[PDB]
Amino acid sequence: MTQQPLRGVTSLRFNQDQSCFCCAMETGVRIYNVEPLMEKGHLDHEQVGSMGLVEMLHRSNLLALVGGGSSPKFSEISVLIWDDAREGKDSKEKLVLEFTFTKPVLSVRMRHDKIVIVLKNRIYVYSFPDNPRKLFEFDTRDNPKGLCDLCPSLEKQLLVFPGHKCGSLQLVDLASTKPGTSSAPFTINAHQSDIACVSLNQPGTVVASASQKGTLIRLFDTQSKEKLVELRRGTDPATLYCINFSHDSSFLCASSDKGTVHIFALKDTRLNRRSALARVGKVGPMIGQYVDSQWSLASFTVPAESACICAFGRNTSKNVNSVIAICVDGTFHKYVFTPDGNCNREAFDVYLDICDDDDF
Amino acid sequence: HVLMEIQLSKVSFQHEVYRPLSRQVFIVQELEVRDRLASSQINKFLYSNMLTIKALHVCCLRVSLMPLRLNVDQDALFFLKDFFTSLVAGINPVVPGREFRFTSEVPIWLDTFAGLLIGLASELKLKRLCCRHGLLGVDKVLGYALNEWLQD
Repeated sequence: MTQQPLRGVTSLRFNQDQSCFCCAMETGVRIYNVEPLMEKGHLDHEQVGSMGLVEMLHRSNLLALVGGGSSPKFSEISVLIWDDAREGKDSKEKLVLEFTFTKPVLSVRMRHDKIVIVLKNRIYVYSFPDNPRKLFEFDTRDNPKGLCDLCPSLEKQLLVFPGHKCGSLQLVDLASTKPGTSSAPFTINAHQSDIACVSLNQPGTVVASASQKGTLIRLFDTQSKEKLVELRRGTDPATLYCINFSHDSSFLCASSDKGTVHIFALKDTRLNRRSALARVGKVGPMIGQYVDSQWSLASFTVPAESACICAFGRNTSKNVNSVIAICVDGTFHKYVFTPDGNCNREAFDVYLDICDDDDF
Repeated sequence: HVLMEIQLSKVSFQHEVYRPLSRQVFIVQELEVRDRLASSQINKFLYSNMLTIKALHVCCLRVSLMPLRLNVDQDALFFLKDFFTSLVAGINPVVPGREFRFTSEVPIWLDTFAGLLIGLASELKLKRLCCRHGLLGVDKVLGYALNEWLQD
């Protein structure tokens, strides 16, 4: 049963610096600034039809578009590049490039010099925007969610996706890889079940991942491959929708099908809650892994039936950090949190009911 | 007398077809200006192709983004100017001597505006006059004169 898209939202994505988000819909595409929450432009159904995927390149005029939903103008096997800064009387003049594949596109990732196209069992990497050429192609395990993350750093060209072994990650340095050569992806055995979420931090020094069990989030150093931390979202299984780092890598947020967004401290891990059993010192040989688990510093609730992406906002002050949740039901949630674990709603809006203020 | 081939294939000027009032779409499937000046042989001058130069409504325009539009190196590009002079000599009365978005919408592969084209004979760019409204039926030249542009 494909859940009918709540309010017609088919996909949600933050841009690379989490400062904008894009919304693919049954009625086209919408682009929002996160702080302040404001519509920055849309593509209507008359321009693009129903859309399955949208990815924005940073804060530029370049969008990668994949047709999908109930009434698409474009194929689910084509990635179209829209250039919104092009003057043209016809919407077709803003379509600057097309990448066509033999299977449906499940995710697109962009950075300043590259576009990455994810199919169910293959990942393609091209140079972008100028004179696009295929640089690399990678085989994957069954990747039906298009799971891939691409480091946005100028200094590191790290790609991460699900590896061939169940619950493994493959990491590829695209700068160290000669074009047309297989630089061997290095493998991290992150989980025992299939990967559900993966994210890199901004410098590409740390990878976070969660499996389909969604009880644990594991962080690894991307160079040494060592497990840095194991975070516990909950006791109970949960489908994670999103995991993201803060810009400074001090925190990690995680959204799930429990209607909860969890916040973890990564830099000062003492801010994370620990099980009370960790204070009842080492009574017996079998409780060791539950005692060392770090629980969320803070958490807040969102509508439980609404899938949501989560990210960090801009630091408003020296000790107050913000987390945004964008939900497929059209709701925007902003929470402020502090190192003592207080977490309070700062803003709530219905981002789909934000019209362009054609009044000023 | 002159010989200068010009073609306009499948110009589906379905005036008042619908665009609500007199869509009158030029919808020019091909507007290749085959020749001008003294040259009768076809050489691609411009204003499948779908060059809806005058796709209208009620007030609009467009362009077909052909790979090369203005290849003016044949005989005299001002030979059509002297043709217009002989026209006003023959046609004694010559009076004409939403937002438009009247784009030129073609990455012009070019090769007095005619003098500069002759001297230069890619080399120009499409205006992309989104909602410019620089034209007013007599102010088309005014809208063309907006800002400045040059390339190569």
